[PDB]
Amino acid sequence: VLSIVRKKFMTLSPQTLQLISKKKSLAGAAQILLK
Amino acid sequence: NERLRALEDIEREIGAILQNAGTAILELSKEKRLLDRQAAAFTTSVQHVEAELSAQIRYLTQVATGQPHEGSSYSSRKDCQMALKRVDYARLKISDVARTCEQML
Repeated sequence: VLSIVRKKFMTLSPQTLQLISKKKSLAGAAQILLK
Repeated sequence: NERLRALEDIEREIGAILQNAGTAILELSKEKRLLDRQAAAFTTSVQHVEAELSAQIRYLTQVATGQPHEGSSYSSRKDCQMALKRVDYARLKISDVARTCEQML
């Protein structure tokens, strides 16, 4: 799709995704590390 | 003798340092007490394990040219084997003489 666009192109909530994902990945890696 | 125990303790300390680093990272990334001291101790133990490994690798390099310490006292081994064989033959002859004496009496 990018190579085709490289044909005809055009221009057209307190979730805190990164804040929770950091702790999630930290816990996930720490689990395997401790194991 | 002591170098073997030294290497064993170095390996155990490297394992303990890895475990301590993992536990410190877990405690520090869980939520935000002793995480700073734990990370400091883990880094210090890792540095100590690295230094011990480097020192053990930088050993005197006794020979590194051929098979060293050739000859494991094989003469003494053979002498001990012959002494044991002599003792066994003496025991057999003594048992034979004892059987003869028992048959006599």
